[PDB]
Amino acid sequence: AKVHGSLARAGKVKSQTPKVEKTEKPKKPKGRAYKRLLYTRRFVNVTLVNGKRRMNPGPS
Amino acid sequence: GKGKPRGLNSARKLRVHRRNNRWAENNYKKRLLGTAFKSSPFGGSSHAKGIVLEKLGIESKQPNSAIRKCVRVQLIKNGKKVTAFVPNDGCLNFVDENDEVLLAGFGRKGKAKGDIPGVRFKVVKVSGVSLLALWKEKKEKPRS
Amino acid sequence: NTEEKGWVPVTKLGRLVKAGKITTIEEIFLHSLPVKEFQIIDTLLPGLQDEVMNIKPVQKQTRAGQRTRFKAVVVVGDSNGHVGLGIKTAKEVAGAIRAGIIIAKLSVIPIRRGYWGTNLGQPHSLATKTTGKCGSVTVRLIPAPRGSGIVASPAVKKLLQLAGVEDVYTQSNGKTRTLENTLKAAFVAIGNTYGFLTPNLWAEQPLPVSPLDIYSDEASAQKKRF
Amino acid sequence: MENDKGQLVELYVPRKCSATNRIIKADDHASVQINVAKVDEEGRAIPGEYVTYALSGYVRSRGESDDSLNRLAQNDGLLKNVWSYSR
Amino acid sequence: PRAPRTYSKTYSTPKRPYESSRLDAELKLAGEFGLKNKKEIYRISFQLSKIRRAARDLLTRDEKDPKRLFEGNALIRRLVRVGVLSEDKKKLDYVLALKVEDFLERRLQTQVYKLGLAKSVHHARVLITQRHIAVGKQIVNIPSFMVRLDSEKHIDFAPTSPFGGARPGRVARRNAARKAEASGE
RNA sequence: AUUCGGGUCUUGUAAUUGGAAUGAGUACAAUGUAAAUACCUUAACGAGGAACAAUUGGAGGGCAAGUCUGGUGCCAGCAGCCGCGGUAAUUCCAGCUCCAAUAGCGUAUAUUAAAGUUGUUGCAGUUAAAAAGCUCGUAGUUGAACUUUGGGCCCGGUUGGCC
RNA sequence: GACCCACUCGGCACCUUACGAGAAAUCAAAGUCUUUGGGUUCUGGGGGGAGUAUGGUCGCAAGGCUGAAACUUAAAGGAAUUGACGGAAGGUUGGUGGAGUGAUUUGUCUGAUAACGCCCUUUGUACACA
Repeated sequence: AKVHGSLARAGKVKSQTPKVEKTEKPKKPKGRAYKRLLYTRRFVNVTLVNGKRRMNPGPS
Repeated sequence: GKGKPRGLNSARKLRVHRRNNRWAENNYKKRLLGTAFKSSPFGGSSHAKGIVLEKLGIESKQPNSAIRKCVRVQLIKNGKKVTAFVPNDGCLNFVDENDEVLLAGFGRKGKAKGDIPGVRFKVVKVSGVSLLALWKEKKEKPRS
Repeated sequence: NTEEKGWVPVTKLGRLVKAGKITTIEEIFLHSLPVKEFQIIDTLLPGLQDEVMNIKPVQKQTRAGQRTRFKAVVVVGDSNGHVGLGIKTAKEVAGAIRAGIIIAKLSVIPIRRGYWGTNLGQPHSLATKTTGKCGSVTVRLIPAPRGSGIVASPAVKKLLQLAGVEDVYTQSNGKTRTLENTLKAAFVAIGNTYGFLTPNLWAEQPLPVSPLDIYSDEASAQKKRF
Repeated sequence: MENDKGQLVELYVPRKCSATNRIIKADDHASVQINVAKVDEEGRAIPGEYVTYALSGYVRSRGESDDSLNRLAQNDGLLKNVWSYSR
Repeated sequence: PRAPRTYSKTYSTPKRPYESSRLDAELKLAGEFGLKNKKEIYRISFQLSKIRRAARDLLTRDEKDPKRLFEGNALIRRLVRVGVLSEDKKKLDYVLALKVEDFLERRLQTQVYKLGLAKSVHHARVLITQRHIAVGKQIVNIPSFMVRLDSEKHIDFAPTSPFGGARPGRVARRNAARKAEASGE
């Protein structure tokens, strides 16, 4: 195939997109604590309607 | 009796037939003929380090219509003319004409990655820094 | 409101089930009496739960444009030792599923589960090496020792967990990706367990008398005006 | 068909065939059970009592079930001659 | 060069990594017993696996065989001294059955909770990994352990560190000295 | 269980808050050692948040987790495979939240398993690749049955239960 | 000598079943195979590249026989099914039940009865935005 091409657009999208920053938050407790936290949110109560459950619910 | 000889004292014909009929599969052929070492761009090694030649604008196949932005590279060891894709968004402006870059293969082992004709290698490092580190703003490229 | 339950015992088994003459399914299994109504095996043993398995669409080109339908493979079972596989196809999904469950309930089959080698309390594995076929897919079921688990594909594994087969090895041949064939093969295999003479079954029993003849005058197809 | 300590497990003991002794099974609908009533002097049927015969599905499919039934009932003793053992 | 110090890995990864049945069930164990990783579970299932295959290899040979007897009695007695298998089923066919739950029960992380005093299993783990508690005179600082039956009644707080005796600690030193007593000049 | 007494266990959510226990780390001493460094010890110190902060890959399907929010508009790119992008992207770029493994993960090339896709156990050869035009024929492979069973007499070890 | 009747061996094939086998179409053998061993010669391993190049060997020649790789691709095919098409031939839809491993078909049909309550049929198809 052809070698010539429009290389001027190399990194078009990476540049023009808006460069905002990360939000700081409360610290995620790591290791065994994280596992505990996972266990709690899963095996307590809250799930979606029907038999199936969504672990990451979208707000709607 | 199902084609092959089930004789007790006929091991010869069994082993010989198998040895004749092993020549079919990929791995057996690639190993015993010595095809990795004789032929092919790399010398049967994972990563081959190379210079460059020029930047390209590869016309991609249907249906995936785009331009891929690869590089023609001449290697150090054999010094064969090779084509090699450059990963991530942007990142062709990092590399220039003449520059020490360490290449890696795609994954598929020979032949095209996906939609890129002729190109069977990606990159890893440029000036010994990693493209992945540069794309993600971690490390800095040296001027020389 | 203006509702009523309405069992409607058509055929000769319905009346028997309603009256409560036959308590277990063992009699049915013995005499091979074909279960037409799905409500027979339901109230006969309430412990018979359920399960789904897989849903795939099946299409149909036509004059106007294109018809589409949904096939549902519904395997149902219970952890003692009875299972059913019910394949069904309909235009609605729920309608496909319900009908599939009905079909699965209709055609239930028991499993002759035994031991690996030693004799102990409670059977766990299959009695023999059984195999079932359907198209290219031949599924084989090999007996395994205690606490070995169900070493198989996720679908076949589920089918076996439903039955209450705790420990069993499996293999397969052909293009196993299709569950249409594979689960049918598994069903055929678990079915052929009872169609295999072990030495303990050579002890010839007297042939039990058919229960249909015992209660023919009492509960059967009566005339009845209104 | 038992466990170690007595207690007979293995639910449902299958029906053996009368003709070939192959196991007739749960799903198989081609199989048949013939019931023959017990006659005596003073004529008449005498209900309650039956000489039973379980014919298999295969035997019926193949189409030599008749011959088998002629054999089976004879050795019980309700056919003078009829079916010769020899051929 | 001298002879090598031999080595071999204790964990054994599963075949299929993303499966709905396994990931949900195994994480419950981790949440109950308070296991930090899945690696620990896999280790326990690897030891158990080895025991299982050994038992199977014992059972393929005939009864009243020299190999089957000796090895059986020692395997069974090992499983008894650790306390996984109780006295009722000392038959060799029962060790094939078994389960991972029993093994995790027998770990010293939870045996402190099963005794009591440590309130939560997580708290017990913390106590263990922070140099408190002891099997007898010998202090232990590792959650995973396998308590060897006789050791059960001797489990208590160590002589060093509080609860057992000795000094208070760091925080209490700061409260008693740097805060409480330091108010008066 | 005197049903109208107060709080042990709490299922989770809450920068609302009060103490408690430590290590990582700094180090008197001692030990350790050919002599040190470490380890093991342990005086004197050293947790409450940008503190002493854990990441690495993913979030269409395969494969576990998103039809959430803005930019881009077959362009840049992602994509092992199928395929996404022509201006509402559950696949791109970011951010929110979630999932995996977790002081460890990803990427290459080689290789083992799955591959009963080398097949002796254990493949296929009518039509999918494959039976050689057919016959002879040397090596090679394989090749009918038939050439002493039975009967006893004792001696006598091993299994399990009344003894 | 011929024919008829009954039996007989050796084939030429045929007609009906499906016991079994096969993914199917179909098969008295392609059966007696995961319940995977009667003996034994020959050939194949995704498709293109290529029955090409190179080498030998055979032949007066044409060609035969033996017979690759690099490179390239995510298919290629086989069977059957619904439509669609033909410059081929003739003149609507579920319920339950069968026929099938399904796609589906039968019903909803030759002009009775596996069914019970421009249009069509059969065949050909490498098309299936037809």
